[PDB]
This record gives sequence, structure tokens and C-alpha cells, in this order.
Amino acid sequence: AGDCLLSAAFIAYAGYFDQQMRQNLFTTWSHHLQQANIQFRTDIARTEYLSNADERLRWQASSLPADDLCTENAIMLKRFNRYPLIIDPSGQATEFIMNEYKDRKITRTSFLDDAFRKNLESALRFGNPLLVQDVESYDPVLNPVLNREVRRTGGRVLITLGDQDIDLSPSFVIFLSTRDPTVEFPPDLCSRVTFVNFTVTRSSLQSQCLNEVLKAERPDVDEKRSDLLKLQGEFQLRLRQLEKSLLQALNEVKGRILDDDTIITTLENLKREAAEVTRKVEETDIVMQEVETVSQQYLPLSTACSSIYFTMESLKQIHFLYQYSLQFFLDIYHNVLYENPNLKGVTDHTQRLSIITKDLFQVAFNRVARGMLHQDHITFAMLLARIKLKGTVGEPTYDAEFQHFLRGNEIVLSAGSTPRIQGLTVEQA
Amino acid sequence: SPALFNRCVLNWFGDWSTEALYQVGKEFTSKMDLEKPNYIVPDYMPVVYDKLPQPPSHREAIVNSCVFVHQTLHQANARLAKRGGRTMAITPRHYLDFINHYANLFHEKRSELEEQQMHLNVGLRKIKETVDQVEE
Amino acid sequence: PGRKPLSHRFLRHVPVVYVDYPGPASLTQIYGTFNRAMLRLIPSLRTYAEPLTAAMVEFYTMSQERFTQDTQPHYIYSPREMTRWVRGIFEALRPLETLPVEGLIRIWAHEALRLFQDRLVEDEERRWTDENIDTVALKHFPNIDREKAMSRPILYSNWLSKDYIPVDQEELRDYVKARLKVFYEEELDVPLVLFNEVLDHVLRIDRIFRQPQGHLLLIGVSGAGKTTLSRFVAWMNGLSVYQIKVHRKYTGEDFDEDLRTVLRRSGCKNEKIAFIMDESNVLDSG
Ligand SMILES: Nc1ncnc2c1ncn2[C@@H]1O[C@H](COP(=O)(O)OP(=O)(O)O)[C@@H](O)[C@H]1O
Repeated sequence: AGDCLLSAAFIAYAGYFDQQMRQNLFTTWSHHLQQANIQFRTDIARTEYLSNADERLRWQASSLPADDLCTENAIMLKRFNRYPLIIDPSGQATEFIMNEYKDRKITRTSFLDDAFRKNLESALRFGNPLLVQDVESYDPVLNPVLNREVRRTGGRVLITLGDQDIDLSPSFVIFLSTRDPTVEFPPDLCSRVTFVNFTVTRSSLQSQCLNEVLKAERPDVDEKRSDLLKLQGEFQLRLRQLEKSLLQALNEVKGRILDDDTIITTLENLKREAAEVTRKVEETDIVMQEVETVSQQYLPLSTACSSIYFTMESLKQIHFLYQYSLQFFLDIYHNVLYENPNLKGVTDHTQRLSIITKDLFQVAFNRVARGMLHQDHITFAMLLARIKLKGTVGEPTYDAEFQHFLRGNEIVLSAGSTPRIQGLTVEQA
Repeated sequence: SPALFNRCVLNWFGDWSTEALYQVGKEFTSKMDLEKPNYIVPDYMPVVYDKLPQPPSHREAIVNSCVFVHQTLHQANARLAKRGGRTMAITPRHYLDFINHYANLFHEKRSELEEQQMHLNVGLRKIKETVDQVEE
Repeated sequence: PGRKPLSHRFLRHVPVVYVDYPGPASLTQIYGTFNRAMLRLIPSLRTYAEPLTAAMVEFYTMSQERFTQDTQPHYIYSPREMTRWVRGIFEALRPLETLPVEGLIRIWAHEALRLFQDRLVEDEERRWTDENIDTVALKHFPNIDREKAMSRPILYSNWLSKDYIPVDQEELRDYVKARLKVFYEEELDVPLVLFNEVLDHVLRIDRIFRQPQGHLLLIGVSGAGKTTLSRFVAWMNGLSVYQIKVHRKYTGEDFDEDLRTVLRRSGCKNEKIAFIMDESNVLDSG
């Protein structure tokens, strides 16, 4: 009951919130259930509880990012009651949702076109799905279908669209999709959709960055965490399938004593699998602990990475020519992970991390400055410098010093401005 | 519009109160099987002041958890509005959606687990029969 | 809001006068005349016409002192509120005969609750108003027994019995539960669970529907249940429901046409119409 409550509250409420907000809400709900002694499974992961491996592989083949936030959003799109409203600055979600329903012949449309109505009822007749773009100009004619009103009469399901009356064909789904991350919807439309948010934030980008660096630098820890993730449902499903194969073999051979060898091998094989699973269970906590330490070792870099990228985006404020996209910083990170001359023979994990951090700062600065005005280069350097100061350990934050340097120099202290010595001028004083 | 706001009688259909949410949860989660005889009674966790039993059992604990989830969503929206902004309103239809998803997902999980258990029992019986055959 | 100052070239010809809300003396006189006319129906309460009117006026005064337009835009107060107060009391008193002062003050308090309390937003305001009504009732009627004011339900409904009479909350709850069973058995398949607030709101919606008024505007969050309760009450009182399904290419001539359709189905045919609509239906100020 507790695990179900948490999963449902996540897939129904925890929409439109960034990864950190979703994690915070999940932690609060689990803490309350612990306070209420409701038996919910400890450290559950919602990624695989609500969908086993097969859907994950199909989504990955359906052009979907491997981000944890993206997997949760795909889960939300798979299990929804109110029709979803996709928010994504990039087109990854739209391409994924087209590729997922190619068999059901999903059609593209938008509010602005004059044929939105026509393909709307055309999709309504044959149970054709309908994805609609540019949700900012919402059509009120979509109200009857969003409320899912059914005027069933005479053994058949009916719906009213304006003055027209249509037959509500089953297997019909509508996916609302937008392009602008910054838009304020009316509460009437907000209540009728399950907000699915794909926008990349500090926490989502940091999670992607940490996952990528874990997969690259230490594949063993990545394998261990993937094993922990599968241990909840996928390993049990595989064991159940192997058991079913054992049962079908046993009833096909009728337990003949001549076939015993072919049985025995299989039997012992199964035992080995079970033993392996048991061993994994018997080491779960230890494995978890190790992963945590590794994460705590790689936590700074990822954070710095996130900061760096957002600085790049904020660089559009200084000059109109400094527009940079997530793909550019992703290319920078992929270059600094794999194509490193400095990582040709380095083996010490901490030394590899230090080299990766230093070369990341260097390459990011170089690639940003190659397309930056000369008068701004130093500015960017300081920014990265400040990020490094926030990323380093054993040093004070210097918050007061930096605040004085940037904005603290403009404060009201003209009173008592003595000339002091002849060298000092009035502005110097 | 002051003129329209005076020409008729105004009724403030405010957001559903805590009692309303608790009753909605109880009635919309009734068909579910949530009777746990061995449920220990914790301390603290006030959400509904008028708890139906003074010591809550499993069902009232679960509906109290649901209403607490809704209130935490409200508080999270308020906090996000305070620090910056960018908040979408939370409405009782969200609570209905949450309850419906929770009921459906509980039914699906319970049905799957019971089917797996019955498959286990069928396998146990079949393997006992094969053991008898081997003994013969 | 929505008002443009007149041009000085036109204002030069037209003198203007400021017609303010009638003062306490004018209000007392005008509604004392109405109360003295109304209470003649039952001769047993004539001598209590003078205090009751004053009480109403008194209440209205603090009901105008707080709830300024600064707090909430809909916190307006005009003699129309007193007119509806008197008309509702008279409507309740019309079929009933031989009433003691108990019933008179009970329905006075009920009308005060329905006119000066259900429009409010926050709980402290509501309890302040309830305290004000009971204190004023004690001030102008201290001789009466404290049997009418402390009654916490204080809800009327003509559904039970044959006329507008006070009813207990539990029996009305059972009746409305049975009626709503019958209701979602026929259309609106989605279940409806009834708490206290929905009961209060269905009673208020029915009270507004029954009287020969012209509108009932609902203020509240999305999905809270305004439309569904409106439809449910319309089903109770035999009110037909008309929904205008607006769209992107909708024109005001269509609104004029369906307004005329509602007017002809309501006036030329005695069929009572409950035409329901929302903000998505309104686009322009026309
Ligand atoms: N008392 C209630 N019990 C159960 N469901 C309710 C109740 N009140 C409202 N609802 C639900 O709200 C949904 C839509 O309400 P609606 O009338 O559209 O609200 P609004 O008038 O705020 O738009 C309905 O599907 C209904 O199930």
C-alpha cells in the first residue's frame, strides 16, 4: 500500500516540478509514511517499479534520452489518466512520442492551423491519436474531451463537440505539446492535464552529468548500480521465466530417469542464478554504500559542470552573439571524457578526476572564447574561476569579499571622506 | 466587475477542506482491500483533526496519508511561489486523479502478485506429482 | 472599472447629481415600510416589525464597514442586499401561517447567513459575521429565548415536508444522498461523495434557483464542483440545462442568438431554464 501510494502521488502530483523538487516531495511523502508506520518498501525506485525492462528498451529504441527525468516522464506518458501536456524546450519528447505510436498512426497538428478541428474529429472517429502543438493559444472546443464526458445512450458511447455530436471511438489518446518553457496556463486548463516537464534544470543536468561520468570513468560502479536497479523487478522476472522454462521442460519430459541429466544441469543452473541473486541481496547495503562514496567523489565535478553550462546560457545577457545550446556543452563534455590527450595512460581514479576537471575548464573556456568578443574573455575567466572557487575544498567561500568587489562598492559612505594623505584623491579616499 | 458582482448573489465555493478531502478519500478507496489487523498505531502525524477513530487503523492511516500528500503539494506550490514563482494551481481534480491512479495501480499490483502466487502454488502441486511419479 | 470619463464638451450641458446609498434614517424608514407591509400577513408579529428592520439596518452597517473593495473586489454592499433580504423573508413567510417570533428571527438569521456570509473568503470573517448576527439578534431581541441563534445548522429546505421549513442536517443528508444516488444512476456516471460543504452549496444553489431571480454566479477554484452541483440542483428542481460550446471562431452574434433561444424557451414556453457557462465561454466584454 505505501509503495503504491508513493508511486501514484508521484505520477499524479509530481509533475511540472524539476528533479530536485520531485525528489524532495518523494522524500517528504516517504518520511510521512514512516511517521505513520505505513509499510512501504525502503529506497524504492519509481523508474522500474512502474515499468519493467521491455518498455525501457522500447523507449530507448524510440529515440528517448537516457536521463532519469526523461525515464520518469516516459512513465508518466505511459500511465496517465488526464491527457498529458508535454513541455520541452527541445524536440526530443515530440520525436519520442511520434516514434512510440507510429503503429497507431499518430498525426501532427497545432492550434494555429485552420484544420485542427477537421483532423481532430478525423482522429476521433478511427481511434487515431492526436498530438497538438503550440498550446499557448488553447482552443476551448477541447474542453468536452479533456473532461472525458460520456453521453452514453442506447448501448454506445457518444460525445458532444460544439453543435456537432460524435461517436467517441476507443483507443483514442490526445497529447498536448508545447515549445515555450515560460508560459502561464489558466487554472481551468491546468486542472485538466497532467503536466509533464522535460525542461533541463540544474538538478537534471547534474544528474545526467554524474551518470555519464560514472558510466565513463568507473564502469564497474555503473554496472553495480544498474544491477541494484534491476534487482527489484527484472531479476525476479528473469528467475520466474527460467522457472517457467523448467516447468515446461519437466512436463514435456515427464521426469524420465534417462532425461535426468538434462534436467539436473538446468536445475543446478537455476540454483546458481538464485544463489547469485541471493548474494546480491546479501550485499545490497554494502554495494549501496560504495556507490554513495563514488557519487560523493564525483559530486563536485557534476555540479561544476551544471554551473558552467548555465553560465554559458546566461552569457546571452552580455551580448546577443553568445547564444549557446545544451548540445554544445554536451559535445564539450563528451570531448573531455573520451577524446583526452591527457588521459592516454592515466589510471589513478582521483588523478583521472582531477585531469577531467582541469581539462573540462580549459576546453570549455577555449571553445566559448573562440566565439566571444576579446573584451569579454577575462570576464568569462573570472566566472569559471568563481565556479572553481565554489568547487574547490579547503577554501573559504569569500562571499563577503566578492559581494564587495561586485556590488558592495556602491554603498552610501560619502560621510566623513577625509582627504587623508596627499597621495589619496577624493575618489580614492 | 462591481456591477455584476452586485447584480446577483455570490457564493464562495472555496477549495475542498481537510474534512472534505478525507471523506472523498474514504469513499473513493472503499472497494480496495486495506485491512491490516496487525497495524501498530504510531504517534504524531496530524492531518485530519477529526480522525474517525482516536487510534487510527490502516485505512484511516492511508486516507490521512493521501490528504497529507495533497497538503504537501499545496505547501510546495506556496513555497515555490514565495521563492521566485512559476507555480501551477493545485485543484481537487488533482486529488481525484491521485486517488484514481492509486486505486488502479494497487489493483494491478495486487492482481499480478496474486497471479504469481497462484502460479507458484500450481508449480508446487505439479512438482509434488512429479516427485510421486519419481518415487514410483 | 470599465468606465470612461465623459468629455468636458458634453459634461458642460448635462448637470450631474450624486445619488449615494441611503443613510441609516432613510434605510430604516424605507425597509420599515416594507416590513410593516410584510408582517401584516401574520398579525401575531406586527409589534416586532420596528426592531427587526432596525436590526437589519444595523447589521448592514457593519456589513458595509468591513469588506471594503480593497480586500476583495466582490465585497460590495448596496440596498439591493436589503431588498433581497426582505423578499426572501417574505417568500418564506408567504405560505406559512401562525409563526412565533422564534421562526421570524430564525429566518432572519438564515437570510443574513445566505446574503452576508456565503460571499466571504476566510474563516475568521465568516465567524465574525455569525457572531455579529447572533449579537445583533440578542441586542434588538433580548427577551427571546436563545434557542434559535445557537442552532448551528440553521438550514432550510422545502424538499422535505411541503413548504419552506427548518430541517435537521442528518435527515436532509439522507434525502439528498438518495436523490444523488438516483442522479448519477441517470447521467454523470462519475460518483459523487457528499461532505458538509457540498450540502451547504446544494442548499444555497436550490434557494437561489427557487426564487424568481435572474442569476447565480459562482466563485471558486477549478474542479471544485461548481458546475456539477449546478447541474445536480437543476436536475432536482426540473431545470433544463443549456451549455454554450464555444470555440475559436465564435462570434457575439451567436451569443445573441442563443440568449434569445434561452429567453424564448423560458418565457414563451414555461419550461424553466438553467443556462450554465464559464470563463472559457466569455471572450470579449460584449
Ligand atoms: N462532492 C464531490 N464529490 C466527488 N466529486 C466531485 C465533488 N464535487 C466535484 N467533484 C468532481 O469535480 C469534477 C469536475 O467538477 P466541475 O463541476 O468541473 O468543477 P468546476 O465548476 O470548478 O469546473 C467532476 O468530475 C466531479 O467528479
